[PDB]
Amino acid sequence: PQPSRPRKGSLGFGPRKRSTSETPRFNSWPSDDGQPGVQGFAGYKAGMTHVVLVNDEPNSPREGMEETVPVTVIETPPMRAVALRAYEDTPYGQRPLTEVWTDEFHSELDRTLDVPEDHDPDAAEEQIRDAHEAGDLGDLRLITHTVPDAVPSVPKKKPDVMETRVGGGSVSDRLDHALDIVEDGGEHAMNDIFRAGEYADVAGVTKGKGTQGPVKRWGVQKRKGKHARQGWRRRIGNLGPWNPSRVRSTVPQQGQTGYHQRTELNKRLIDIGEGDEPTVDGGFVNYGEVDGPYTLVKGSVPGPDKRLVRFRPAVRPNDQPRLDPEVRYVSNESNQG
Amino acid sequence: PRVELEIPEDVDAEQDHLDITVEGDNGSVTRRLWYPDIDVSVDGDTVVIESDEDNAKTMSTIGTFQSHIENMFHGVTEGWEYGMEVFYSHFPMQVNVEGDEVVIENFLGEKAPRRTTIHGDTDVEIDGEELTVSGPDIEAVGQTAADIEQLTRINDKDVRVFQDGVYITRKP
Amino acid sequence: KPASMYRDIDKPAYTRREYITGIPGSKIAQHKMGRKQKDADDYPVQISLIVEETVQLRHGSLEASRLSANRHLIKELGEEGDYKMTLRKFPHQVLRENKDGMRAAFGKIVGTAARVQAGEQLFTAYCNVEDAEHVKEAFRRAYNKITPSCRIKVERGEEL
Amino acid sequence: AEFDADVIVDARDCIMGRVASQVAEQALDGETVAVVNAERAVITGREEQIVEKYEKRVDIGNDNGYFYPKRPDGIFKRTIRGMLPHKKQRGREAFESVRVYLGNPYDEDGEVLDGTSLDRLSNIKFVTLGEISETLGANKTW
RNA sequence: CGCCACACGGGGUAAGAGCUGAACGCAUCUAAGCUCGAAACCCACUUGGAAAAGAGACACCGCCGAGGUCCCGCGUACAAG
RNA sequence: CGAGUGGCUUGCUACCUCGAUGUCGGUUCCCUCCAUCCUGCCCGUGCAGAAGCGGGCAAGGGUGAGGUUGUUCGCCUAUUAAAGGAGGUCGUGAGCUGGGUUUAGACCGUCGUGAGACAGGUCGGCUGCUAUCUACUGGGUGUGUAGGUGUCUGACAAGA
RNA sequence: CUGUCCCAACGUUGGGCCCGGUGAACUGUACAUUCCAGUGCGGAGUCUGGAGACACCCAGGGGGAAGCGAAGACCCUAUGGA
RNA sequence: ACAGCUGGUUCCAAUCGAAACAUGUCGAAGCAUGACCUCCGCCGAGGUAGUCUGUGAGGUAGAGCGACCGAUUGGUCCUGUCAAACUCCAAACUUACAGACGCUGUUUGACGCGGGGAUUCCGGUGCGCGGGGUAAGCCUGUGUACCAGGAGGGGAACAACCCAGAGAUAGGUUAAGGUCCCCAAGUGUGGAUUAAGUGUAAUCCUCUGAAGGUGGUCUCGAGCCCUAGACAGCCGGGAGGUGAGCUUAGAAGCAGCUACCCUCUAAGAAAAGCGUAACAGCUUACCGGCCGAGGUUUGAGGCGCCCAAAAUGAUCGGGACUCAAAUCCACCACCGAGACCUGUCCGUACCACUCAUACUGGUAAUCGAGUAGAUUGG
Ligand SMILES: COC(=O)[C@@]12OC[C@]34[C@H]([C@@H](O)[C@@H]1O)[C@@]1(C)CC(=O)C(O)=C(C)[C@@H]1C[C@H]3OC(=O)[C@H](OC(=O)/C=C(\C)C(C)C)[C@@H]24
Ligand SMILES: [Cl-]
Ligand SMILES: [Cl-]
Ligand SMILES: [Cl-]
Ligand SMILES: [Cl-]
Ligand SMILES: [Cl-]
Ligand SMILES: [Cl-]
Ligand SMILES: [Cl-]
Ligand SMILES: [K+]
Ligand SMILES: [Mg+2]
Ligand SMILES: [Mg+2]
Ligand SMILES: [Mg+2]
Ligand SMILES: [Mg+2]
Ligand SMILES: [Mg+2]
Ligand SMILES: [Mg+2]
Ligand SMILES: [Mg+2]
Ligand SMILES: [Mg+2]
Ligand SMILES: [Mg+2]
Ligand SMILES: [Mg+2]
Ligand SMILES: [Mg+2]
Ligand SMILES: [Mg+2]
Ligand SMILES: [Mg+2]
Ligand SMILES: [Mg+2]
Ligand SMILES: [Mg+2]
Ligand SMILES: [Mg+2]
Ligand SMILES: [Mg+2]
Ligand SMILES: [Mg+2]
Ligand SMILES: [Mg+2]
Ligand SMILES: [Mg+2]
Ligand SMILES: [Mg+2]
Ligand SMILES: [Mg+2]
Ligand code: NA
Ligand code: NA
Ligand code: NA
Ligand code: NA
Ligand code: NA
Ligand code: NA
Ligand code: NA
Ligand code: NA
Ligand code: NA
Ligand code: NA
Ligand code: NA
Ligand code: NA
Ligand code: NA
Ligand code: NA
Ligand code: NA
Ligand code: NA
Ligand code: NA
Ligand code: NA
Ligand code: NA
Ligand code: NA
Ligand code: NA
Ligand code: NA
Ligand code: NA
Ligand code: NA
Ligand code: NA
Ligand code: NA
Ligand SMILES: [Sr+2]
Ligand SMILES: [Sr+2]
Ligand SMILES: [Sr+2]
Ligand SMILES: [Sr+2]
Ligand SMILES: [Sr+2]
Ligand SMILES: [Sr+2]
Ligand SMILES: [Sr+2]
Ligand SMILES: [Sr+2]
Ligand SMILES: [Sr+2]
Ligand SMILES: [Sr+2]
Ligand SMILES: [Sr+2]
Ligand SMILES: [Sr+2]
Ligand SMILES: [Sr+2]
Ligand SMILES: [Sr+2]
Ligand SMILES: [Sr+2]
Ligand SMILES: [Sr+2]
Ligand SMILES: [Sr+2]
Ligand SMILES: [Sr+2]
Ligand SMILES: [Sr+2]
Ligand SMILES: [Sr+2]
Ligand SMILES: [Sr+2]
Ligand SMILES: [Sr+2]
Ligand SMILES: [Sr+2]
Ligand SMILES: [Sr+2]
Ligand SMILES: [Sr+2]
Ligand SMILES: [Sr+2]
Ligand SMILES: [Sr+2]
Ligand SMILES: [Sr+2]
Ligand SMILES: [Sr+2]
Repeated sequence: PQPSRPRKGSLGFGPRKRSTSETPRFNSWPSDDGQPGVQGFAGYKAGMTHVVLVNDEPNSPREGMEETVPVTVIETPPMRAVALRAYEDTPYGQRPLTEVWTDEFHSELDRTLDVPEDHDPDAAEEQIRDAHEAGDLGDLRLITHTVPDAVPSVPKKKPDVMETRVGGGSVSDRLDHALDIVEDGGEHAMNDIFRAGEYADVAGVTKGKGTQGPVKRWGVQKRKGKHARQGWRRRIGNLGPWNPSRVRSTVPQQGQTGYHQRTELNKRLIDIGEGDEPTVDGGFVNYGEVDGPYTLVKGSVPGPDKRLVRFRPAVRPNDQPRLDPEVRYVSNESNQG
Repeated sequence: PRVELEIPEDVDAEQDHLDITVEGDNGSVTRRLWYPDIDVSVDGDTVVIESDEDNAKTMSTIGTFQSHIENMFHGVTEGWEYGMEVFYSHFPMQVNVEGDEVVIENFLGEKAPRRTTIHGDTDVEIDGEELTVSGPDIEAVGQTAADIEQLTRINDKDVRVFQDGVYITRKP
Repeated sequence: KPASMYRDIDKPAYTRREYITGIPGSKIAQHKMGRKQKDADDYPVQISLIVEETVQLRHGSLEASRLSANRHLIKELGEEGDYKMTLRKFPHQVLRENKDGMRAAFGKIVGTAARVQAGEQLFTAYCNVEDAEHVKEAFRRAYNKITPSCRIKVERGEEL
Repeated sequence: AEFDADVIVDARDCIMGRVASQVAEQALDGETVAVVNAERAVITGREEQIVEKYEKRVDIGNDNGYFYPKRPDGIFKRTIRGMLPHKKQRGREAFESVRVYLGNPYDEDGEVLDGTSLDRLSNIKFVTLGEISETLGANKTW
């Protein structure tokens, strides 16, 4: 009666087309709980190494023992929160009201933006406060950029601009917290937002694989046995039945693979540090040497080396945080060999 | 049809739109009495439930509104009392009121506590093996009393052997 | 076979046994039930089962409805009780079946049916005043085994 | 943004189809109509069956598409479109000169059209468009 | 064939368990009202999405110049584009 | 005994196609139905419990690997939460396979005077075409909204 | 014994894709951006009702045009043939 | 080469206008002869598509069968059923002839006769009546109207369902059907019902919905009870002789058998239902009290509900509609054809005048669609 089988690939990451922004854009943000803070950071993918760890999990029979865990090294230098955008609750959803900028800008920010010369931070701040009094204020987010110049292995000097939310206390107290970060110079580090041992969500634009067939793209079978020698090797059986007399968008077809935005959930931050502790002998292949602020993410992270990855506190964690894991050993062995 | 209900001396009731608020010494109850062409009003010191229609459906609700108002009169004066008894066979059940919710622990040997939230101004008092649910709103009290009995529901095994659970003893 | 094939009056009156051979015997065991020695006018109550639609009822449906009606009266009033039921309709209409495609389609004889018009009495029971609700229940079981909807009409009884 | 309406209609406690039928007739006669308070617009009947019909319209679709609005903003706009020959030149002009709104973006209170109002004191079996939208999964922003 | 990640929880229901309750003084889970209750529905989460013709919003830069294209060295990209 | 629903079986009819709408089985890939095999929530019990039997809501997901046979069907084995059924031109040959049916060669049995036949069996026995339109998967160029850079919104859309 | 399979991967050579040059054919009543239902000689891009749909171009695998190819060998019929 | 087989056969207009049937046929994919269409000549006064009446023919529907015939019940006359190949009866209706009225014909020559030319002999659908068949958009009859060969209007689309038979152009009024929007015309009036989105679906392959069930709701009738207090609820009483007798270890209202009696009283069973080993225990009958107005039994009708499961996207055409934009009973005003009325023109036929078939005048309510085909002017 022909065996049942789940369909080839998922329909939830559709359409499988090229990403608009190489800079990932979060579609969801964490809940407002504790003290006001920026709900995310960003860095550049470096490569991989392994780390030996002491089991933190209280429910594991191996609690206290040495365990080898794979890790993705990401260079995370300080970022600059250059502005504060405010949204207002309109009957058509959330719309941007005004932005509060600065005077202090990074030397090479003019490679992406038409940097402000004449702005009134006080009139903008006043507009946001009248909206708060009116009860029309939505959420408060910061316009943030990265400093790729701080990373020697990344060729680009052109900053990657992205918006990040500020959640936490009351809308009055976090407006103030946001303005204080901006009005200084906008400088903040990974430490300011994340603590080692917490679960983060990493968003990234995947490795570009160009155009690939159904077998690679959707995981369909190759033609088996005798069918494999007739002139058809990696082409599906049919594009659909007689009726409906059309090809459904659900049938596995050829096209763009990779260079899509993915948001990898519940990624444990093994260690946040600075220096050259995670650097590989001979340098990370197709990247370079690490000597500065870094993060160690448990397992894999979307995108290739040199790509901008984004961080966010886990919106849906399964486990309770087990802060600052005991790092007994970090490998520095050559990735070549 | 028209049914006039004389308000007791202990009671005084105000009304706005379709909502009727009934105040007394034991508390206050606000209810919404809404049905087609049935007008409920306060005429000095009487509550008047009237309609121009005399059909079975309209008549059913006039009679329901009457009993709802008479029950509110009794609630704000003498109140509503539901008595319950906690019975157990092998496992010592621990019934306790923790905040605005009544919690039943170690039911039938369970490690996980069974709990239900108390409906409004309803007060649940415990004296050892007896539980007494009380308050002005019969809707709230009747349900909170029911919620406690329903909380020890057992669908998996025979009810005749596994009889553990709080049951309603006194109905008002 | 279903009654859908034989319930309506569409074919001509086919009853002439001098031209029809191989007709199956009637499944109807009795026509006069109860106390067949006593008269109909000796009973105060006379209740009949009236057929509402013009139909053709097979001998098997006639037997099933009669058997489930009289069996209730044998149960409630006794085997030799004070009642008498009568099935006034007899299965005259001979039925065929084409059981070869549509060539030489005239069918072979498979059974018999009774032509009952709308408003007619199929069953008629004569009982006493105390046994009136037992016969109305015997007909409630009897009408469930025939094709049309029915009326349980009391023709001689102002005792209500 | 500003919309110079000749007629501003208040949909509050008014039977949707009856308002829509009149708003269509007026749009074809060259009027610039604006329906206001559509979240509070009404449609009579058993809620359970009304929601079923509207939920089916959301579940209906293919690759060609059957875009069905979940917000009361668009539901009323689609109801007006069904009473207009929107595919023809004359009918499109009429439709584009009609706009439905959540609440009242104007200063003026809208007018209640004749035969459209529903007496809440005489009816129990009805639904508000906002209630339909909340069940359909739309984000309450009114 | 290796390694990492992929909840819970809310909201409304079905079958069902009930509360208050009348027509029908009683009784009644229902007729009005209400508390619950499915891997199902909606939200939550991920992906796409200004061509949404109501064709959107904000900030800054610029209209004799902001910005872009061609060119040149190259890939985190790529069948042409 | 009576009343029906379906259009999965078979049969009937001869409306459609004989200037050809490619066969059965299988395969691959996609959507669906519920009359539900499992999974969730339930009611009853000849419900102590455990394991069951019967029923209700429910189509989200799952329903797999193998031995004989071309088989569909079915029989059988070991696993399994369960290894449900059905529709899509008995879905699917400008996708595959070609084992069966059904050409030309040959044998056997049966029938026939014979040529030769068989709703018997058996061995062998071919699979065309550079996509105009439409459809969908992905990729670009323009026009509309009416100078630019950067950041967003979210009508709707997909998901297991 | 083994990639026939579990279950697919990487590589090699020629194509395929872009550029110069050369340069056919099949096919074409018309119109033609379709989709879901319906209707109709009962198997519709064109009829009816709705839904959707800005134009053009590149690559693709072939769902539909009961696609293209052959006045069906099957079956019946002809006071046809061998 | 022949073919009874497929394909094709080239300009305009005017008049009439079929047959898809019968008989024969190596005939059934074809012919011939008839039916029927057309054209020509002849004849010379009647004709008969309708109706009424008179004089005749008839055994189908229905009915009935101690009226024949043959089926087909039971009881100790009575009692129960039937018939295509039964009939003591018996229509509606069809039909012969005649008179009357109507219509028609005697310049438009009818009725009839003679001759030339055909086409045609695959039909289909609706309705009525059928016969076969489970049925069928089945097969095969018959009468009739239609499609074929019939436009236009309506019915969502749609040969045959509704209106309507149609020269050109024009004004007007209607028909079927429709008047909330899409869409011309009512968000018309008086009143009632329905809460299911039932329904908004004349007919139908197409629009399903059945047997059965329904304190959903509306309406009408009948019997009985009731302020001497009904129906229900709640309280109180529910007593003694005696735990009846028999049976039995026992049975005491209540295992079984028979009887089922009388005191007290306002009631209270030789006990209606549970309950116990048997008692006890709980109520039932029955009486009283509180309360206070209708209650109870049964019959009929209206609308709705359950019964009610299918495959890419749900549907009355769609939107959508609830004192309706549904349903039923009435009513009012409108929209809406090429129909009908009306102005002008055209063709054709006929009349007057004429050599004319040239002009001119006149008549057509009783002329104007048409496939095959006959005829005629260009
Ligand atoms: C290209 O072929 C076709 O189109 C056919 O369509 C399906 C079909 C036919 C025909 O419809 C038609 O001629 C049937 C569907 C017709 C039918 O009636 C019948 O019973 C069968 C058995 C057919 C199946 C199939 O058969 C072919 O031989 C027949 O195929 C052939 O006749 C011939 C083919 C493929 C070539 C040799 C010309 C099919
Ligand atoms: Cl294969
Ligand atoms: Cl869609
Ligand atoms: Cl239109
Ligand atoms: Cl209502
Ligand atoms: Cl005519
Ligand atoms: Cl609806
Ligand atoms: Cl001429
Ligand atoms: K064919
Ligand atoms: Mg390596
Ligand atoms: Mg190594
Ligand atoms: Mg058990
Ligand atoms: Mg084909
Ligand atoms: Mg079911
Ligand atoms: Mg599914
Ligand atoms: Mg195998
Ligand atoms: Mg097939
Ligand atoms: Mg195909
Ligand atoms: Mg092929
Ligand atoms: Mg090919
Ligand atoms: Mg073989
Ligand atoms: Mg073979
Ligand atoms: Mg041929
Ligand atoms: Mg042959
Ligand atoms: Mg020969
Ligand atoms: Mg001509
Ligand atoms: Mg002429
Ligand atoms: Mg007769
Ligand atoms: Mg013809
Ligand atoms: Mg109008
Ligand atoms: Mg309906
Ligand atoms: Na090949
Ligand atoms: Na095919
Ligand atoms: Na035969
Ligand atoms: Na409605
Ligand atoms: Na939709
Ligand atoms: Na829930
Ligand atoms: Na059926
Ligand atoms: Na069939
Ligand atoms: Na196949
Ligand atoms: Na399922
Ligand atoms: Na097998
Ligand atoms: Na086919
Ligand atoms: Na095949
Ligand atoms: Na092939
Ligand atoms: Na290989
Ligand atoms: Na194709
Ligand atoms: Na010949
Ligand atoms: Na003929
Ligand atoms: Na012949
Ligand atoms: Na012939
Ligand atoms: Na005459
Ligand atoms: Na008759
Ligand atoms: Na005609
Ligand atoms: Na029409
Ligand atoms: Na409906
Ligand atoms: Na002609
Ligand atoms: Sr973002
Ligand atoms: Sr989003
Ligand atoms: Sr091959
Ligand atoms: Sr199709
Ligand atoms: Sr018949
Ligand atoms: Sr019946
Ligand atoms: Sr319920
Ligand atoms: Sr735009
Ligand atoms: Sr189950
Ligand atoms: Sr094998
Ligand atoms: Sr088969
Ligand atoms: Sr077999
Ligand atoms: Sr299949
Ligand atoms: Sr073969
Ligand atoms: Sr075989
Ligand atoms: Sr054979
Ligand atoms: Sr334009
Ligand atoms: Sr169309
Ligand atoms: Sr190709
Ligand atoms: Sr006759
Ligand atoms: Sr109007
Ligand atoms: Sr009206
Ligand atoms: Sr009315
Ligand atoms: Sr059809
Ligand atoms: Sr019908
Ligand atoms: Sr019924
Ligand atoms: Sr179902
Ligand atoms: Sr003419
Ligand atoms: Sr003519």
